[PDB]
Amino acid sequence: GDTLDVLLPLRTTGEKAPLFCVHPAGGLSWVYSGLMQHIGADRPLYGLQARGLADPSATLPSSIEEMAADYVTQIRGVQPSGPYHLLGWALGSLVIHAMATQLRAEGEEVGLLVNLDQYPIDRSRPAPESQPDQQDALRIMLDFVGYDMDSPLDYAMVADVLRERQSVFANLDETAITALANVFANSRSLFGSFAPQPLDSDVLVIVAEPDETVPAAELAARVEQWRPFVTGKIEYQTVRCSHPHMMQPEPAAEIGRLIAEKLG
Amino acid sequence: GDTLDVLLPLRTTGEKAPLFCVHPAGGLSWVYSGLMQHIGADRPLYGLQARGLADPSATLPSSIEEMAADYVTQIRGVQPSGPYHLLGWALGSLVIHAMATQLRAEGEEVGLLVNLDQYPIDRSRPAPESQPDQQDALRIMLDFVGYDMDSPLDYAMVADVLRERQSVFANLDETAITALANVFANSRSLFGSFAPQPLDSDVLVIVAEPDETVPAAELAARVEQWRPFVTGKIEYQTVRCSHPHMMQPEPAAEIGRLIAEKLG
Repeated sequence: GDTLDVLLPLRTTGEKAPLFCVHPAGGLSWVYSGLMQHIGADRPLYGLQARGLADPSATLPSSIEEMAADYVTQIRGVQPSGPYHLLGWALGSLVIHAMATQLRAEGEEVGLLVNLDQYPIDRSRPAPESQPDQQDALRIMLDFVGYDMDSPLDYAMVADVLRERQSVFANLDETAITALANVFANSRSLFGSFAPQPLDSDVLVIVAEPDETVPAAELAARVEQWRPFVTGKIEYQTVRCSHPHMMQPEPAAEIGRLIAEKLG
Repeated sequence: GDTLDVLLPLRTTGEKAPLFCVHPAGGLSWVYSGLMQHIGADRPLYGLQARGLADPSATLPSSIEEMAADYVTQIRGVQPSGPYHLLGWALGSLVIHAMATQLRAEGEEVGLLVNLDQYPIDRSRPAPESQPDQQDALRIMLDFVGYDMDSPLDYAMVADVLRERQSVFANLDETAITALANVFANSRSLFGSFAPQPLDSDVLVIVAEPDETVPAAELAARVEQWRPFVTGKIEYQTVRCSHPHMMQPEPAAEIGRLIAEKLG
């Protein structure tokens, strides 16, 4: 069916402008469903999913800018105008920045911008800390169908669990599994080539920080790493979880209610 | 077992200096077995394989410079002196370049440098054609056990063929198969951060060119792309195959005999 489409219709019904959510390195946006309960029931909600999944013969984007332009066209087949509201997670945030750059430069209004715990890259000697991690990409997948993390992940395992827990992932075959790994390999080469342009909007970073003994200033200083690319306001909010666990029910509820608060 | 260890003993017997072959992006060096028939039977042959295979708990190298230092120590525990003979294929070639500068700067003698169809990277907009391709990494594996290609590849298939055709790949589990995809993901983020230093040694490039209507000057011009990193001589030789097919019997015979000829 339409499991692996580039445009993922989580909820088309709705009066108010839609919120577009772009995938992490992994490339699937089904994980963003966890916001639906907490963002306005009058809000459409669209996932954006990597090329190379629905079609493994497809030439993957070779730049985040190319990827972003792909996704702007999709969200604009949904939304012709209005304030486009963007959410990303890890590489997604790198994508919505380019998109909002692209929209702003072409006269479109960019509204809400929500970045999920992703910070700028030294393309000099790229940090593994801030570069996409396969096990996290797996942990994000497992969380989507609520696997109990208290039991070194592998694709075959994540698959059967997904294949079983949600039967629109049944018929996700050994082809797709490799296209998942192929798409994720591309994410990392998209890190450390991408140089965000300055963005004249306000943005909202969700800081994933499970250590409550971490001083608040480091949370502001971490988020302020975006200052060469934002001349608007840089607002930030912390969920109490590690990077791959942000769509778990607690952070997803904190995140989703925070998205609604502003979109209202 | 010893299947996925960093130092792969393809042949330990031999009084003459050993040849060290570093893996492609895929990370496995078993494919270099196909030279054994054509390099002198008095020549040790060692494979160098990626960390994170034998142990998927390992922290991968974050730079080719670091990976190269890992492998230099490995090849130095085999040969402590003499002229160090390096072969690489795609990403491996980038790695033997780094090792060679690392040896040269510490007074070691570098001898034979054989680079298999890999050319330097624009780190600003890295070309996907000179970046490692997942399907190519799988075709390299299929070839190792001589799969007849006249039939969009997936990991689970490549593994079963390896599992059957060669029983030292039995017990190659779903963990390792993911560890392969994880190792290959690291390969591409290792491209485009690697800035080779100048190398005062002679290098020999094998140009993969399956199109014979291709003029000869363009093959010298292609190889000369290494000129900012080789102040010593740049010799080249063309096998009539594409990039992932370079260890098939025909090209492996040409390549192995060309290695012997020089080492004699």
